[PDB]
Amino acid sequence: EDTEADVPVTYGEMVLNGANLVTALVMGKAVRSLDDVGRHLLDMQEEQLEANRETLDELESAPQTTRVRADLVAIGDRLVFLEALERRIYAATNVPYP
Amino acid sequence: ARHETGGGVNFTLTQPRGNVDLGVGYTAVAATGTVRNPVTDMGNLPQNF
Amino acid sequence: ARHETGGGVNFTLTQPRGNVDLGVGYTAVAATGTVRNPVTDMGNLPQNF
Amino acid sequence: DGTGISLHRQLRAIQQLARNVQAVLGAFERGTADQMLHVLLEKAPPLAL
Amino acid sequence: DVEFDALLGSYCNTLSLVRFLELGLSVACVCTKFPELAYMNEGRVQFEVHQPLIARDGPHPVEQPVHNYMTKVIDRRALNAAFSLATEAIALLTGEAL
Amino acid sequence: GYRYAAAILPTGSILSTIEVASHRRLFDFFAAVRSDENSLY
Amino acid sequence: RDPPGYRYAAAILPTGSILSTIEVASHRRLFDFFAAVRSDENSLYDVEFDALLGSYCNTLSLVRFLELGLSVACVCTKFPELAYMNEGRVQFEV
Repeated sequence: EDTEADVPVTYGEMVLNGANLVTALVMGKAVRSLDDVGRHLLDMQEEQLEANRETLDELESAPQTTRVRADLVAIGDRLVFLEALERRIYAATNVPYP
Repeated sequence: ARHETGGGVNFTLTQPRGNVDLGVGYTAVAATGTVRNPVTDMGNLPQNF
Repeated sequence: ARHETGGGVNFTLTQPRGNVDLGVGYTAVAATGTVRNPVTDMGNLPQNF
Repeated sequence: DGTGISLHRQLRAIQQLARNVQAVLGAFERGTADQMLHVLLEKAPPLAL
Repeated sequence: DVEFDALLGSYCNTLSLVRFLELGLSVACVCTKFPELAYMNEGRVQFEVHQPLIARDGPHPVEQPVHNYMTKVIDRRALNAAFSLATEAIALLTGEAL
Repeated sequence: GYRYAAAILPTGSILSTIEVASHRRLFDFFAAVRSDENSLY
Repeated sequence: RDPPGYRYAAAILPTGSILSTIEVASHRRLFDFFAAVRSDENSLYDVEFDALLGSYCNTLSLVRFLELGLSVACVCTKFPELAYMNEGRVQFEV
């Protein structure tokens, strides 16, 4: 069941923002998305009593999608992909096939 | 039933249940349909009295 | 960088890349099924002490 | 203490009590199913017999 | 010279080109461009699992709610490549005369 | 885990079922704590 | 052994300028961390850190026993007085 749609962008740009700049070079530590969790530990600080009911953040509107040449096979219940990369990224090089 | 303990406090929770076989005869049935593994090795050990 | 040695500039672009084994389970079993060729034959080489 | 941390250490003990109490109340929702099979295998003789 | 290379040597040609997320291994791979990865000492991810329990009847030990807190570290394996421009080549075509 | 206040934000969800097995015998810092604890606070 | 170094991004915005200038080795036995550079060094420039890259805290699927196949085999009726029963019967006339 071929020709799957895939995501083209390298997923995410974890860059040192205004929180992760000042935390990294000064305090010698960093946290992925301290912008988020710096707000969530203070939002549940004013009003608490738990929830918990969250992955502590996720929302931004979309991933980008592009349909690509591919092969999808149906094994069992799962729609499992199938690939062989000796022709794509290993032809005429000197890397042994892994 | 907050009874007590050392290193903390234990709350235990009892929930009494009651169930009755409800049809007249043979309301469920089981079937051995496979064998997973043999637990014992098959013998070659004699009884030592 | 750039080589001032001749033959071009030829220096190395390098990229670092880190990863974590993700998943508390087993996550990507691999299965071995076929034989292409034995790298050593079933040979007749004697042990020489 | 009323300081910025001792307000927070209250909240960490609240989430444990919440996610301790969410499990054990769900345990009887799981213990109900485990109470099925150990009385349905009081009845249900095997299919071969 | 790079103002032409941003036009010509940056895109608009394949002749043999692969994109990774074009390829269908990328459903195995989270991929995230973290550009300051050279500067890190360690890279930690915390896992927390919350193991449920089942009430057990009669003369039995009593099931206690257990939690498991654990961390990992990243691994670097600093990758290299190999490049060779030629004498009378890069200088000639990047502004040393002409 | 090694840090507690960062765990108050979930930063994703966990989806596994593994006990004190493989995932626990792979970690740098694991702490298997019963429901009552003192060092959490 | 040593305290965690000096922090060079700290005191790029200094909270106070020292009101007195002396030779610093005159109280060398006073300090805890101490580094006396020669007009530049290599360790003035490098940065280093380590990051907690996001937790993963699974939520167990709260299974309602009715939201499960096995509760068609069984009746399930509540009885909030079952601790006070001591005997019970169903009569079954056929």
